[PDB]
Amino acid sequence: QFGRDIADTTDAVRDPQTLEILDITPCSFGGVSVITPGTNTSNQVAVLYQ
Amino acid sequence: VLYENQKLIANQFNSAIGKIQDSLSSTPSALGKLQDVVNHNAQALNTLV
Ligand SMILES: *[C@@H]1O[C@H](CO)[C@@H](O[C@@H]2O[C@H](CO)[C@@H](O)[C@H](O)[C@H]2NC(C)=O)[C@H](O)[C@H]1NC(C)=O
Ligand SMILES: *[C@@H]1O[C@H](CO)[C@@H](O[C@@H]2O[C@H](CO)[C@@H](O)[C@H](O)[C@H]2NC(C)=O)[C@H](O)[C@H]1NC(C)=O
Repeated sequence: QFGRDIADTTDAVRDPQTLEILDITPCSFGGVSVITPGTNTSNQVAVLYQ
Repeated sequence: VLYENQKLIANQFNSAIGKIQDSLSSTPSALGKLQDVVNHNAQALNTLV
């Protein structure tokens, strides 16, 4: 009905309506990072997604 | 003592280079530290998940 991996999590599953194999992968996420020259110099900032 | 046997020490250096080139791939256990740290990180991630 479903598969697993080394992490023992959900990565593949069989739909209960048809016979087509599906795959489960989480979408894009991560910790946001910031680059700034400091408040004493300027105010422009460069936001970064890691 | 350098220029008395310059050809001899050049041949010895080439032989040592060939010997270490053979010995780097002679056994798969000559890089134990990198394999150990990689396996330790992989096992830490595996027990974490
Ligand atoms: C569950 O019902 C759906 C209804 O769409 C079935 O899907 C159809 O099944 C017939 C019979 O094989 C096919 O000829 C159609 O092409 C299918 N349609 C689609 C959109 O897939 C499905 O087979 C049924 N499942 C079970 C286990 O009975
Ligand atoms: C000093 O040692 C080197 C290496 O052990 C000797 O070089 C070898 O000499 C023999 C016979 O002369 C050759 O068959 C080998 O091919 C040489 N080896 C290499 C890597 O070239 C050298 O002859 C020795 N010198 C003295 C004065 O004993």
